[PDB]
Amino acid sequence: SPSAQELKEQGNRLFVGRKYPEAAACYGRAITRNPLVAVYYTNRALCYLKMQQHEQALADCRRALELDGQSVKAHFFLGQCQLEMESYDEAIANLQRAYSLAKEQRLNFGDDIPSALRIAKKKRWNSI
Amino acid sequence: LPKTPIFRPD
Repeated sequence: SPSAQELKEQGNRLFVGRKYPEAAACYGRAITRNPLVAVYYTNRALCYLKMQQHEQALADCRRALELDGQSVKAHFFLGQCQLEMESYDEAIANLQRAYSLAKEQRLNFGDDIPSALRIAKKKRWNSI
Repeated sequence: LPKTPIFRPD
């Protein structure tokens, strides 16, 4: 009975409530209904990030990027994953890619991406 | 264009 859009919307409301494993499951139901929508994977990847499930977030970012090569959030969440796994060069490049795509796409996330790039470059440096 | 937090689902 529930549409994939419906299920995604439910996931988003769970995400607002900080119920991440639940939210991730709803996105999983969204995928079950339509597995060709990158947002579903991008949305679940963020859930996994919040759950410190980095391997799973990576896999989702990859699935999203196969469906949408222009995905800002897939590149950003990938970068944040790799950062938390001490893969700085790749992380910085992916955050930088996100910055570029968001400019190209007229998306406003305030100072979130530059802030993240600073965090990444600083952490990388703090490890020399 | 409204500023929005990036660590949010779409």
